[PDB]
Amino acid sequence: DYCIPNFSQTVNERTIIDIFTICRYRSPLVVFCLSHNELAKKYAQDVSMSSGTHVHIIDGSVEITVSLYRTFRTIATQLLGRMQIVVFVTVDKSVVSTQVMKSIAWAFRGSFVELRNQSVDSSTLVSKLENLVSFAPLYNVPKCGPDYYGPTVYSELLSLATNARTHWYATIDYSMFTRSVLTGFVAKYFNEEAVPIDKRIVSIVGYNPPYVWTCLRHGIRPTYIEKSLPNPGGKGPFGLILPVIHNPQIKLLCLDTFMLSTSMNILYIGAYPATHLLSLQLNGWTILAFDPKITSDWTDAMAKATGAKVIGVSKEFDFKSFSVQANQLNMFQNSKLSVIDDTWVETDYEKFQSEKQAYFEWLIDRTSIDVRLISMKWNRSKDTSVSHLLALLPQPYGASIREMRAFFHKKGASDIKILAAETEKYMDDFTAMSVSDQINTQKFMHCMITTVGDALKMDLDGGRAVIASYSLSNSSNSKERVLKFLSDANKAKAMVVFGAPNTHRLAYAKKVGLVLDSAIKMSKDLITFSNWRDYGYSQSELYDAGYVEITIDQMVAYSSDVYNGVGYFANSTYNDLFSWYIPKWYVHKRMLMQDIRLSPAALVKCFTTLIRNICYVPHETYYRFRGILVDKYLRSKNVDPSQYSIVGSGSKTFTVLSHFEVPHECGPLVFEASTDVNISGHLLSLAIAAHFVASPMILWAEQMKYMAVDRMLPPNLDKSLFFDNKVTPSGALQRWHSREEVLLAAEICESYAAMMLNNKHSPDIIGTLKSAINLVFKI
Amino acid sequence: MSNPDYCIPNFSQTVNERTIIDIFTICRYRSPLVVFCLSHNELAKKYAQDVSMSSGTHVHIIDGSVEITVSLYRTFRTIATQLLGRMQIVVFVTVDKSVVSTQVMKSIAWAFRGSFVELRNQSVDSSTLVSKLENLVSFAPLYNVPKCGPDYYGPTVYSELLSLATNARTHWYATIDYSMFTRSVLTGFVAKYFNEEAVPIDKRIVSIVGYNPPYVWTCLRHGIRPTYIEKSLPNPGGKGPFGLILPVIHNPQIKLLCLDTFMLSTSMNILYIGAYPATHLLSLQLNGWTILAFDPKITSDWTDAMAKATGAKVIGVSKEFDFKSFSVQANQLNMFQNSKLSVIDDTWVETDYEKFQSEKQAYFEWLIDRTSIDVRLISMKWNRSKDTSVSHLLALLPQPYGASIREMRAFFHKKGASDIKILAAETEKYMDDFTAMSVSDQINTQKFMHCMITTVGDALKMDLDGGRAVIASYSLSKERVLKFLSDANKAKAMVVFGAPNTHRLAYAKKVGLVLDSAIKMSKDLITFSRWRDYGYSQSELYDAGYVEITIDQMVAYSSDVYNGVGYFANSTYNDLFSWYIPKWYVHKRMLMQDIRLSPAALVKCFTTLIRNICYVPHETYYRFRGILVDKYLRSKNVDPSQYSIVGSGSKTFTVLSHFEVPHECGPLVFEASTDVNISGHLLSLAIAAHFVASPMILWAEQMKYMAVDRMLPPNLDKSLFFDNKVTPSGALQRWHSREEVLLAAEICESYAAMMLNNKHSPDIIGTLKSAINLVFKI
Repeated sequence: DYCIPNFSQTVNERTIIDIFTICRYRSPLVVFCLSHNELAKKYAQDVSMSSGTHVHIIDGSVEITVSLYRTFRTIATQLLGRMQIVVFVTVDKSVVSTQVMKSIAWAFRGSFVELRNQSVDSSTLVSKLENLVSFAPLYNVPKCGPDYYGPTVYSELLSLATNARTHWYATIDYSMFTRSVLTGFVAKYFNEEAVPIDKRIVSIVGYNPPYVWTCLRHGIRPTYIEKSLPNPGGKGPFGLILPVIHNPQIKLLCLDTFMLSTSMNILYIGAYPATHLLSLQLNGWTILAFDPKITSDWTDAMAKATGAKVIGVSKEFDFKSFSVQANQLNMFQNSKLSVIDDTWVETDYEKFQSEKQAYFEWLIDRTSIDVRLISMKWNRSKDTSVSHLLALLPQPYGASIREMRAFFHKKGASDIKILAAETEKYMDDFTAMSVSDQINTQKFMHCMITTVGDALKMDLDGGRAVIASYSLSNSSNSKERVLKFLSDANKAKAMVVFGAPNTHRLAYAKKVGLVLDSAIKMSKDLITFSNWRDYGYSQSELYDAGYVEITIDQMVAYSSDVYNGVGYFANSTYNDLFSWYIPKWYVHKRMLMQDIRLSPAALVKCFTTLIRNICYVPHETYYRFRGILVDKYLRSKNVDPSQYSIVGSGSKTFTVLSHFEVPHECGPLVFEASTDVNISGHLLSLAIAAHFVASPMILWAEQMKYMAVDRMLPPNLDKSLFFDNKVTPSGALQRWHSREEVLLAAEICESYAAMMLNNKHSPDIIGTLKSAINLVFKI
Repeated sequence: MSNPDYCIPNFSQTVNERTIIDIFTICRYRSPLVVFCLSHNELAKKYAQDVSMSSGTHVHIIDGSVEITVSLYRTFRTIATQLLGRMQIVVFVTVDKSVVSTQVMKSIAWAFRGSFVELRNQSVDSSTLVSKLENLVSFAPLYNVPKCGPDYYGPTVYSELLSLATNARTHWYATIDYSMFTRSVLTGFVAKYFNEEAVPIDKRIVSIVGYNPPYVWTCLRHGIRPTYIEKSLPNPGGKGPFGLILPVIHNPQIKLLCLDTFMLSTSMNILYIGAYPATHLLSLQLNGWTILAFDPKITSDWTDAMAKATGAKVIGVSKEFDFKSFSVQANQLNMFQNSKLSVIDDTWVETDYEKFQSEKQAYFEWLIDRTSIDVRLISMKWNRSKDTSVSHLLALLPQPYGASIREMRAFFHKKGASDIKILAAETEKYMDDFTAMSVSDQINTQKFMHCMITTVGDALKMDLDGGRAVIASYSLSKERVLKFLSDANKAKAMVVFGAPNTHRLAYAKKVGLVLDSAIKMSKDLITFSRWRDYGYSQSELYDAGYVEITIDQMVAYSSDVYNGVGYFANSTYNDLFSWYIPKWYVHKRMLMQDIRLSPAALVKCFTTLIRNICYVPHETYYRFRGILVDKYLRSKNVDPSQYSIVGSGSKTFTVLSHFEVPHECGPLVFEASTDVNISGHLLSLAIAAHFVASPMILWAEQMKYMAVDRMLPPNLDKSLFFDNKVTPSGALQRWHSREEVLLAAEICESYAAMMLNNKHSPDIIGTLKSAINLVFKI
């Protein structure tokens, strides 16, 4: 057509595919804190000159709030540029705290490195700096999380031996990150609501093994809810006696996180060193730990890292004293207790186990202590009767070890004979299985923290925390039934976190040709994932049921100061097809004040900037287009053109010359003479972003409703978290927009999307967002 | 680890034919840079923050906190990797002109395909300075100053982008505008060549092979004179000896530029009567011309100003011309004895108009037959209501940029008709025809004016002695062209050659970018939409003694004499063409690689884009290079125990014992206990040559020169060498051995296959490889 701006020739369905593809790269940021400005300048220069990385240094020559505003307003526009961004922070922790800088980093989907306590020649500091240059545009610190345990090994990218290649499972890794963030969000909910620690229990709807680890990394305990529990096939009252069949410390973590979910109080026999426990948060736990190798230092180090109360005893455990007053067990009078016995001996092992067995058969029946679970290593060459045996299981990461695990329980079999030949044949079979099938037997231990019941009918009193997705959204539950349950959950002030495929995003991705019918099919909202049937849900359906979408980014930034999960490296198209939702009562209670963790900053400009770059849209021209879209809408509503003057700038869409009104189902929009109207630009931008990734739009709209007037900043928040919004002399968050300015934006949203994407937008996506906005502003 | 789909780096899932299409598309955006010089650093920081925060533009400030050479090195090594990022980049320069001069900074800017703004020494409140600064924010990611050129005159009007009246849109004709930019650059290159060769001003004449109207303007903008060469002349169909009496049928200055640029082609000496104001002439370079200007409106300031701006020697006389005094010692025509002279007459009259014209025309009939002055051509306005006979007149022509005027133009000449009567009813019927036509066909009347500076003949037969300058493409049989080019290089002539690049075009067709409906090709014979021509390759031209140079390089090399137009968008169509200059000039003047002659604006940006897409870490990239050399040495049956692969940025491998690799430019010889670091820039230039014209041949010749340290040329600002290592002696440090270069050429095909997931072009690599082997011929 030979004109600019040009959407007609630059945006087609293949451009849209490429935008989807670019969305896998939307987390380019590293935030790197250190105390040595000349060191920062050197590695800034080295990485930008060698790899093109965009580098910023917040060094304190500008006031911290203005530096953050300038730096991250710029970065917000560049997140779809497919170039790494590194912000070095060299001001002292007194100028901007670790927790604040971490919150900002994760709100922008970045990696976070805090090394400001290091001296200039720290070998760790120099190493992490040199890693910037070596790996750019990648970096080996995860985004939005301290740790990572998937198959990607960055050192393998440097080795000729390994062909300078490594593993990359974006979808699987982002799904683990998501489980982690959802757990971290519940932990942040518990902490904000001041829930007592023994009540920090979350119900996982549908069995989902990684949550045991993520929960215990956050100091909460999981329980699984299953409709029907299959019988494992083995012996005993629950069929767990011989049922039918990359953390380096995962063998210890598998058992210990499970065992830690059964009781706030633990007898740990053979505990030294228990290094894997140092990564967990165990505030509210008490650990009585027996080992001769234990020292006073190991005790204090263990309580300092985990927050648990640790009683460290430098003795062998006394298996011959059948007293509740022996082995210091006194502390657990009138309490719950579980017992992790890790002990073993290389000689007379069969005898040692017999005496332990007799002891545990006694211990599980105490009346002054409510003993929940006891685990013991089992390796027996003879036939042996056992009482109170609930389970006899293989070790899921035991590999080819010949050892089983026995679990004692009040509700076990009263008596059973364990034939050594059957166990030996069982271990023959188990050790002969692939590593995966071995690992997937952890489902046998998790049976013991699974409840049977219909999640739709569960008791939601007392602020109960629940995490639910497929087991609620699958075809077997009607949408009508799920939405009533959710509406009732929000009514009860429960915390059911709900996730589901987003109907209109998925239909869009198929429409432009990204997703093939071979991979995923849908009929209306009924979805068939290839390699099960699911119901998609939309934002307006859920808002009517009292639920507000929140992004994974927002959840982890919100949870940043309690978060202890994993991060991620790549974004994933498949995960982006899903949306997550939290109850409106919690949003109104705690999220109407938009600090950076709760803001759409990392989505509100990067798609617009990408499209302006592609389509040759100058900065001012963009605002002229917005004026022109408002002009066309006002004419379509038969407003006399003499009543308004289109300006089309960034601060003035139009000026009102004489009073007029536009009819609208959320109360007539009213424009008074001699006023300037500045419609809400961020609504238009979020409606574009909502075509490609999960959207913070509904949460943003609720904050926009709240922000018709100045609002005092919350007292207990660091005010630097509000850097991205204007604050008044009086110290209040300054008003944003009138309801007229928001709803007018909602009214032209469809025309704006048609403009920006060359009429290849999704009318259905815009429509569901418009409905939700209209309900937000309902009169 | 078997499925590469779940491994990084990853080329198998990330690079398909559609990825290749998108790289072609991104090349249209490969000129993001603005260089803005101003003397006020807080002002620069304000607009840096504003453009960065609002549009994401990447901003640098060179403020003199760091030494200028290191600052240029840090800023432009960074920028070089980012040129395909599709985000605007702005370098603010606030040091003084004595730290980095205007001409140097302009050279660097244009080498990186940037716009250049010089506004240092303007006051902090200058309205022009503020306006241009505000334009950065308003227009980002676009900018309204052209790239690689001060001026622009095409359909794009940036102010229309801010107008609700104009729907906030404007015209965008990338190919047409980039073709005009290219004509302008080629002219500028020839003007730079004349200056470096110290050609006498009056010999600064270029032959344009094939009629090409815009070159008259571009040549006069650069103080050089055009002549066209055509195989055949269609008969003008008019009266007079040559048929030029009545032939058959966005510069605001264009009406006056049209005649005056032509007239300035005929003679280094001009008598201009009725000259005031002559504003349009201030845009020309006229050094070596002489202008005797007669007008009562002329003052002392006007003469001083015209000489300042054009460089011409200007003698302005505040009288009316004495048209009645038929003496060469009258109107100061004294100064023109034994000289060539043309006359431009703009004097009109409202009363006694025909009477005034017969007064002049009887003076020009006397002047045109002189003998102590060589009078070449005289132009005057023609508007006669009754019949006049006239002597010594070659052409009576209409004004091509005459919209609907009644007046015409008459040109006197020695070889014009001796006597001819001009009847009023003929010319009245003629002008009614002229007024009737569209303006598009009206302006094309230029062809009759341009006949007077056209010679007929076979361009391949032309006399090439004397360093003769020629611009030649389409109007220039493949074997015959290459022989003539070969002979032109042997003769040390300056024939500048351009042609479609066979293998780039074939690649663009094969991945699906350009359709068989727009451009067809059979081997190297191309059918455009209809006309046909041959594609040429870089090895074919090197064999004929010619070296590819890019348009970017030509304009940066010529920056200190350039006075042409810039551009805004790059163009896929134009990028299908390559331009070439004779090897003798390359060896004489281009073997020392300052930034203007460097591949810096293409050697990194494609590699970086691919590494971002394909998840290739910086150090992993050098490991891949080591692996590629490992695979190559084994396929040559070199025993692995003779070398040890390192694969870092500075050591590809270590030689354990002496070995040799057979090579047509070799053997390649490797001595025990030495480190080998192959040329990385050869590999990345080979990728870049898939998509745009290539500096690879010029680079290779410079690389051959750089096997040892080389002292910098003394007449050049040393800051132009910022991008390469310079010794404390003041020498350009050596780069690579011939082994390290040729090893890279040897693995180049496997490198392209790796980076592009086997969707590269073996023929592009092959023609580059063959040309490099010829550069390094033993």
